Amino acid sequence: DDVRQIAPGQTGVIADYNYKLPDDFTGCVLAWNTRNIDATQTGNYNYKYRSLRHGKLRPFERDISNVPFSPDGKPCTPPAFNCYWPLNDYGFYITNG
Amino acid sequence: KCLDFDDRTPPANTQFLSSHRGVYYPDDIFR
Amino acid sequence: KLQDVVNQNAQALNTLVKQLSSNFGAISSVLNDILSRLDPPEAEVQIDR
Amino acid sequence: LTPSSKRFQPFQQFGRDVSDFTDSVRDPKTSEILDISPCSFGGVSVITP
Amino acid sequence: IRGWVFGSTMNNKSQSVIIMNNSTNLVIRACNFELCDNPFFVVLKSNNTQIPSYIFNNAFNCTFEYVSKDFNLDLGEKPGNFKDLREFVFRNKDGFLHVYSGYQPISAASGLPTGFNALKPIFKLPLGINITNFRTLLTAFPPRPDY
Amino acid sequence: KRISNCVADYSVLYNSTSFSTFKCYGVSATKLNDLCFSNVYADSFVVKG
Amino acid sequence: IGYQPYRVVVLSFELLNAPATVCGPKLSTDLIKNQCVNFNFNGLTGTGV
Ligand SMILES: *[C@@H]1O[C@H](CO)[C@@H](O[C@@H]2O[C@H](CO)[C@@H](O[C@@H]3O[C@H](CO)[C@@H](O)[C@H](O)[C@@H]3O)[C@H](O)[C@H]2NC(C)=O)[C@H](O)[C@H]1NC(C)=O
Ligand SMILES: *[C@@H]1O[C@H](CO)[C@@H](O[C@@H]2O[C@H](CO)[C@@H](O)[C@H](O)[C@H]2NC(C)=O)[C@H](O)[C@H]1NC(C)=O
Ligand SMILES: *[C@@H]1O[C@H](CO)[C@@H](O[C@@H]2O[C@H](CO)[C@@H](O)[C@H](O)[C@H]2NC(C)=O)[C@H](O)[C@H]1NC(C)=O
Ligand SMILES: *[C@@H]1O[C@H](CO)[C@@H](O[C@@H]2O[C@H](CO)[C@@H](O)[C@H](O)[C@H]2NC(C)=O)[C@H](O)[C@H]1NC(C)=O
Ligand SMILES: *[C@@H]1O[C@H](CO)[C@@H](O)[C@H](O)[C@H]1NC(C)=O
Ligand SMILES: *[C@@H]1O[C@H](CO)[C@@H](O)[C@H](O)[C@H]1NC(C)=O
Ligand SMILES: *[C@@H]1O[C@H](CO)[C@@H](O)[C@H](O)[C@H]1NC(C)=O
Ligand SMILES: *[C@@H]1O[C@H](CO)[C@@H](O)[C@H](O)[C@H]1NC(C)=O
Repeated sequence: DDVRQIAPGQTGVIADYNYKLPDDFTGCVLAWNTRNIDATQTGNYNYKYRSLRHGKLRPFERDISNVPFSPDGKPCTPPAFNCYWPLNDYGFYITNG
Repeated sequence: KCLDFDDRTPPANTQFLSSHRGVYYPDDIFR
Repeated sequence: KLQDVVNQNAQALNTLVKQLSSNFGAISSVLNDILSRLDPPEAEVQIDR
Repeated sequence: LTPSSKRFQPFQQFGRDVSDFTDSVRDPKTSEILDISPCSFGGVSVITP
Repeated sequence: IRGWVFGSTMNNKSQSVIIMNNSTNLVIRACNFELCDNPFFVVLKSNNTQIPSYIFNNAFNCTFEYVSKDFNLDLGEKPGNFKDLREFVFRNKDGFLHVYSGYQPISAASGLPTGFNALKPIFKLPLGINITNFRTLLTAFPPRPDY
Repeated sequence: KRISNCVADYSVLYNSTSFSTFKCYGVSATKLNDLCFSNVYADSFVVKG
Repeated sequence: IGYQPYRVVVLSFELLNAPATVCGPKLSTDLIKNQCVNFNFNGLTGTGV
């Protein structure tokens, strides 16, 4: 469901916080299904994505940090209230749609 | 490692004029 | 004859102002409306018109 | 295509005139600058009774 | 002047790129750096030789690496007025760091000499890092140890 | 259904729902955060794929 | 997947023409007068006094 977000001018969790294309992008985008390789019966959680970020990432900009996220913006610890881990794991199963 | 310098003067941020400097080639086309 | 000359000059400038409300194949003649609503790629098509 | 006296820097491959027409190119195999010119340069008129 | 360090937080909480030029070759390293608060090179003034110095403590999770060809650099202290002017333009756009360079012989004693110089593009580094801050890297000439 | 007097922050839709189809007409998706909307209605139904 | 159920929501609205009660997440500022400013009014952006 996130493949459609790999395109210039898109919005979403991937386009905002993970990967963005320029409005004047020149190139090609290729995607193919890998359910046989990247999915398992017990579930594959090795792939992640950033779900929380204060500002949208710029075109072709990358953010590989892992800092606890607070909507207020102050530093916090994960056990504290309103403090989360920005990275969420994809749950890839064989039986997934 | 990570050595520190003691008894340092503040920079005071002196100001100057750019003059005509800072021009760079805008593209790869020969003109 | 002198009045006709001054009338034509004023009429030409007033026609110029009224033609700013003109769409030319665009969604709107208001430049701010287009820019507040579209990306630079999509607004480029309307602004060029 | 004619030999050119233009000197290209290593980061330049094409050249353009004031009309933005590509008039110079560095040959890939042999790094020589060549001049591109239009094939039409004729002023032609026809006289008929 | 040996190079620069460009990064958003200037610690190991984010990626930073170092374009330092050591005595032997130019090194561009975009990595997760535990940057020292006071990074420098050290060349002994009497000896005119470069000895190892630390710019960062540790490096990890790191993406981009480039090493230039070997060349010889003169570390000796020099007398007189300023002899060289090296101009650079750094631009960060679309995940690329554009570096434009130019060189000029000058004889000014102080200030920035007036003039015109066109900088040619030398680098287009595909780093894709957020750059909001930078720090220059200067070499030190310590005459006595501990000073 | 009519929607009024609210803040359209769709970032809360992240991590809760996943849309296979999302297409906007007359507006830009990246422009959705900077706009105020008038007479907004939501139509709900179910179709097949 | 062709014969699986899909829930569809269609949002309809108007932009920059009528009073708006639904707005995107933005922080308002103090009203500055008699100066050239970049203004945003219910999603309508521009420059003026
Ligand atoms: C300036 O920085 C460059 C790049 O970091 C330094 O060059 C690198 O120096 C290291 C240590 O000498 C080299 O590692 C060695 O590689 C050889 C095999 O080539 C191996 O047998 C040694 O055990 C060691 O791993 C590294 O290859 C070399 N990189 C290149 C290609 O230049 C350079 O020494 C620095 N100069 C100074 C300290 O001013
Ligand atoms: C580059 O990093 C800076 C600093 O982390 C980012 O600035 C933050 O931006 C967000 C969203 O506007 C604010 O909520 C924070 O308060 C800002 N922090 C500081 C200290 O300035 C900046 O957005 C980043 N740029 C990109 C696009 O990656
Ligand atoms: C690329 O290949 C071409 C064809 O082999 C080279 O052109 C020839 O080069 C040889 C040796 O210099 C000459 O004797 C021939 O007369 C050349 N022929 C042509 C087509 O002019 C060309 O020099 C090669 N370029 C590079 C990058 O090595
Ligand atoms: C990231 O940087 C921090 C701050 O420099 C490092 O924390 C220091 O770690 C060293 C070695 O264990 C200690 O001597 C310091 O006292 C620590 N300082 C603080 C403020 O905690 C941290 O170890 C670095 N992490 C990595 C992986 O490089
Ligand atoms: C001077 O430099 C050489 C080569 O690096 C070194 O062997 C020598 O010990 C140095 N002498 C001093 C003054 O430290
Ligand atoms: C590098 O990134 C990964 C994934 O975010 C993290 O698990 C790892 O701890 C990071 N590097 C180190 C050694 O801190
Ligand atoms: C989604 O985000 C909410 C916070 O808005 C959190 O409580 C929840 O654990 C997250 N994950 C889900 C719903 O799978
Ligand atoms: C809807 O509510 C259920 C029950 O609380 C929850 O499990 C599910 O994740 C929610 N989905 C959305 C779209 O928030």
